[PDB]
Amino acid sequence: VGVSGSAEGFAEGVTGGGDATPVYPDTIDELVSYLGDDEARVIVLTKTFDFTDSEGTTTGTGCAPWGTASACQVAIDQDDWCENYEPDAPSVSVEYYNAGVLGITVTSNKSLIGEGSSGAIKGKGLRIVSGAENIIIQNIAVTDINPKYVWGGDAITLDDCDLVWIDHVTTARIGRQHYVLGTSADNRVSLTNNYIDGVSDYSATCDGYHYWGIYLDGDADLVTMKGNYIYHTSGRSPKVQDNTLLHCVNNYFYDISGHAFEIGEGGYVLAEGNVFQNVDTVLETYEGAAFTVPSTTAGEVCSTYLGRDCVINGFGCSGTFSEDSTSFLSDFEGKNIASASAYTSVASRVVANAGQGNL
Repeated sequence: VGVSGSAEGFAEGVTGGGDATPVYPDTIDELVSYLGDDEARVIVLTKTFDFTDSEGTTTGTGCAPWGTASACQVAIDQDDWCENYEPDAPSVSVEYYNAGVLGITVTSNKSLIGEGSSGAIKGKGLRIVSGAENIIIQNIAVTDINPKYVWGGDAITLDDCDLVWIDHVTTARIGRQHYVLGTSADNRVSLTNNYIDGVSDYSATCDGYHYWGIYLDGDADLVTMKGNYIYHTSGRSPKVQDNTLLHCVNNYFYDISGHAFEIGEGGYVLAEGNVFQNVDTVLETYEGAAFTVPSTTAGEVCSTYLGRDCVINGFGCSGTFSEDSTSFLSDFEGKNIASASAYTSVASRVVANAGQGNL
């Protein structure tokens, strides 16, 4: 048992803990120790490690900027957020678990893989920060992190790192972001075959659709998103900006009541071979640059930089998405480009291979 397959895209070459002898944590204490260790580790999760109440509960005053209905989620007044973002929002009492607020620190040369459909962390997410590099997280589930509270916790956090490969991971019922990319450079990252479950009891849109999906706000990021299953979200799917070059290929965006893409200044996106099914608005904000392969002929321009043609996207009951900025394509020269299949096989392939347990 060990890491199955290999990273495709920008993070091609990750080895994680390498061939170090696998360790099997019995307690949450052991898991935390191994992840923040100094040695190259290959940690195998054979069960659910529940952190929910491991750090107690905090009672305080937050705010409800999205309504006071029970289907809506509220915000913990972190960093005076309510005061300088929603000064008009009604104050509300909040009670949340401390464990979710901050994730488990992951250090360099680590390989965290789950076994079958058993490996899972509940109530606390992961946090790859402080320059950690060469990390592989595969076949695990990170769920239930203060669902009702924005600022109650993020599932996967990458802030100042390099060579990170997250594959076959399932995230669900998270208070805020499922994936947050730094603020500092995260460099080479490959998100593949992940299942983002947006079905939640509390949502910022008060309708059961998770709004805080993926947030790419890295300072110098090269992110590859392939074979991912983005499901039931209402926004930030994904939100790209800062200085991020996103290669969005062969992903399945399904049932998005709201919007998917939010491209800001400094965000560059190459969307090819994706399938958008029941996505009301595919592109909301567009201040950066994107090439969505408007047609097959248009896909031929990729040849010079990617070494091959780009593949068109498929649309079913979805809004349009057609942008053709090619100026940034030169940035792909000398990088590891993930291959692309036709969109006709994406839907079927993703739902069968995306997420934990489908490895």
